[PDB]
Amino acid sequence: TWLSDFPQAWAETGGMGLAVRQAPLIIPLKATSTPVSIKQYPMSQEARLGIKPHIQRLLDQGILVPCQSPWNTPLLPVKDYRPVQDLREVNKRVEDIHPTVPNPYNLLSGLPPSHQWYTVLDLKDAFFCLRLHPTSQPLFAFEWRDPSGQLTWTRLPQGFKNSPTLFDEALHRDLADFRIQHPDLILLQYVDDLLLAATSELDCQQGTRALLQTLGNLGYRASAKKAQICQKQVKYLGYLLKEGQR
DNA sequence: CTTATGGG
DNA sequence: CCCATAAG
Repeated sequence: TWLSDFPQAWAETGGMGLAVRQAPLIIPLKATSTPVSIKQYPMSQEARLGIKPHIQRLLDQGILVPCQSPWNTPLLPVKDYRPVQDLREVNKRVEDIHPTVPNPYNLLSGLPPSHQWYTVLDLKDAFFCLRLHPTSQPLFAFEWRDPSGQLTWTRLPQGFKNSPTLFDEALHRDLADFRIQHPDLILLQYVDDLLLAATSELDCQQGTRALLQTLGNLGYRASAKKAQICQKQVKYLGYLLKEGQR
């Protein structure tokens, strides 16, 4: 199977990712920023029990760690429960970066009619593959209690305004060589959503093999369940790609 | 939860 | 102004 041939590349069989070639990210603050500590709105037991197993998994994974920080932002008390951190006051204090992720419309414009064999992959827990420098970790702290202390992220967090752009730029750096090694393939990147396009089913199969091997080696993980491999018809970024249309 | 937005 | 809505 595509599964069995590339155990390392799939989130299902390769374990949590970690982009080993990428330096831990340092997040520069605006020139006048100082830490803000927003109190945690009391959370119901129902919400707390719902959130708890997720927090424990992240701690087990090393993705969350205990800390003491002058920064604090709230977790949503009503967030099936998944914890959602309100990072808006942190976002306001972080220096802006240029938005380099192309809009899907423009991204798709670089897909030639010559290449009508497609593979679509989405990377699982993409942001969590990027390490955060210890100096930047305290920025993202929140409170956690089991009826008290803070935890923070050791990886690029959800809800942080620059995560999509920083991830897209990091993956571009990591996939630069693949592009050079396969000049006859088309590779479109939209943060964690990838489209590989080839001239033939054969080229697409071989290209897809190489891309999975490369992604796996670099520490990224693709969803095997959602993968669309070597089809002439795929769903990518809300479009149906068919017969060179869309 | 809080808050930014804008139709009505 | 009010609010439904969306989003962190």
